[PDB]
Amino acid sequence: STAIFSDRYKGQRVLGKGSFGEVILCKDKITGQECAVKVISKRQVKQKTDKESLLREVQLLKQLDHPNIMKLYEFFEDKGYFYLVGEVYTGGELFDEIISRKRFSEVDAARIIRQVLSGITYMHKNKIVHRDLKPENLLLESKSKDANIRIIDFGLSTHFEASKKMKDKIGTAYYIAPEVLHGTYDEKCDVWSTGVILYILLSGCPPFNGANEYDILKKVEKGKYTFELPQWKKVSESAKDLIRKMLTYVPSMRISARDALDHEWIQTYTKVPSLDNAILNIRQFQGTQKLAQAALLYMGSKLTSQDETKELTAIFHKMDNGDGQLDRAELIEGYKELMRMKGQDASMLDASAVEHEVDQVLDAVYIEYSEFVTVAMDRKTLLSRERLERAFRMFDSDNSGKISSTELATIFGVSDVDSETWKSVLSEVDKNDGEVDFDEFQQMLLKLCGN
Ligand SMILES: CC(C)(C)n1nc(Nc2cccc(Cl)c2)c2c(N)ncnc21
Ligand SMILES: [Ca+2]
Repeated sequence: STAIFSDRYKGQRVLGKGSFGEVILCKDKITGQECAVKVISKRQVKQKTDKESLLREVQLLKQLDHPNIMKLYEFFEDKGYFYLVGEVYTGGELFDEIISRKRFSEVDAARIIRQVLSGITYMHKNKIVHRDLKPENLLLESKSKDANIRIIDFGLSTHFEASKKMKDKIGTAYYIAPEVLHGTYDEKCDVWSTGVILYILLSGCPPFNGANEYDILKKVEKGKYTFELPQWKKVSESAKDLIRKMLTYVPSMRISARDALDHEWIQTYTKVPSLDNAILNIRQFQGTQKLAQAALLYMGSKLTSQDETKELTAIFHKMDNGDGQLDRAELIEGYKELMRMKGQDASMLDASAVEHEVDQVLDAVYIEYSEFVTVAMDRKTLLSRERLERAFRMFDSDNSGKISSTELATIFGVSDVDSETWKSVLSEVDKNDGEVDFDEFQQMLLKLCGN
């Protein structure tokens, strides 16, 4: 490949973490067009196919166009990374918008799922399967009332191997089709996933639920679920009929994405009481998923920070007369060497991004390099520490300031943290019971990652 990513685009801001890599807000250096770029590290992510298979799917994906599918513009590849450049959406995740509004009904759910099914139907006609369809992959085009839903990451699971790390697997077991767990699957796995999303939109509870990942997967694999919750009494029988056809265990007997669009419930509710119990259960579910995710990313960032702190200190030690002071030019070289040894960071695309990152640290801090490391490494974790407190405060819906032991079991259950391990961890931080405040919860996570 004779085309460089950094020569055409410049990083502006980090948008978040997606499947297989970080998503950066970028801008074309000539035309000024803003774009979302997913950076996939070749070291941290294995390819399921060859280079020729990936290049041909990317070429197809670039020519495809549907209003409920993300637009892919470009694709780049250097020695250690893949860069998927496409359209940026600012409306956020679909479930984050549902928890904000006070009224939600079957007319809203039908309008949501019709968009999702139009996108899936279109992508299935072009022989492209998602496999990992879940609410996080449903983004809203803009912060508007009539904001369309854009499905992201279509086709990536065919070419990139799924992560085994829980910080990347969180919230996926609820939506995965049984045939995907056993290896023989086709496009019908995306109808199952949509069916699960539809079940959560109308009730606020996953149909296959459990206290941990393996318990959820056991339920999925058995394939049995009920409509025995009181909230289903308020919902129509045609909605229940569609879910039954979408959550049909044998994929050949399961409804297609196309035939799901012609279903009576779609055509009737896109041409009625508000589900108030569903909104309260989606709000609770979203808060729980986001706090467990923030806890895992907080522990990861603390481990990444400890490794990078000690590695950067050794680089500045070898570069030092002995007094412990270094110049701006030396600090940039030592910082650039940290990326050459531990891979390029998603936030810093080129040498200019590193030069400005050192300038931002030196604004706060011949300068003491031990002081520079402390500040520079706290800026790498800033997003993970603040997101944890924000996620703890959002989860604490009644603003009591604490979370019960029952909520800790549910949070640590979704994080796959062993019950006996976290129960032993709270006794060391708080000896004398039943609940923890944010400081104690943060102290528990610090002890769970060797601190
Ligand atoms: C994960 C977040 C929500 C940050 N995200 N993911 C996004 N998905 C994405 C981006 C680039 C390439 C590819 Cl293959 C997917 C995405 C997007 N488009 N706009 C805005 N936020 C996006
Ligand atoms: Ca509380």
